[PDB]
Amino acid sequence: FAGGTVSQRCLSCICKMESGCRNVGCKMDMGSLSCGYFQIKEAYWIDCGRPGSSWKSCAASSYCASLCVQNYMKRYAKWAGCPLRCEGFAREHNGGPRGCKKGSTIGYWNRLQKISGCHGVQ
Ligand SMILES: CC(=O)N[C@@H]1[C@@H](O)[C@H](O[C@@H]2O[C@H](CO)[C@@H](O[C@@H]3O[C@H](CO)[C@@H](O)[C@H](O)[C@H]3NC(C)=O)[C@H](O)[C@H]2NC(C)=O)[C@@H](CO)O[C@H]1O
Repeated sequence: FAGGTVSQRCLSCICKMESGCRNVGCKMDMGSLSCGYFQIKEAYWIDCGRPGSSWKSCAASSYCASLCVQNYMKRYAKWAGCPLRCEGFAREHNGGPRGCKKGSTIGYWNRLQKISGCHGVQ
């Protein structure tokens, strides 16, 4: 995956959690479409710098999508006061700018850790 502050192991786990790390296309999720490997929404894509040729094209690329995640965490993680490790990045990914502070994302983290090789992933 693209490099940055999020570890390759963490990205692999999030990728698996979101789509079994496959180009699964889009799904309507809580009001808007989530697409590709990391199930990135359009707002998330805009916030991570609009990488790739387009939102859906980027989302369908494991590299572009992961770069977006890297940029998103670089932009919001520390700002939101998140633990600068997968637990925080994963929660930010699922809940937004302050997702790591939302009780809502506690379940996401616990479910992600049930994935082979992802328990306590950093
Ligand atoms: C991987 C993914 O798509 N995760 C989804 C989250 O992104 C989404 O939370 C929402 O994230 C967007 C994008 O960061 C938030 O919009 C931004 O909010 C900031 C701060 O308030 C604002 O300055 C930006 O302009 C704005 N960006 C845009 C492009 O509109 C939005 O507030 C988040 N929504 C909530 C309710 O927290 C969550 C939504 O549940 O879904 C994940 O799947």
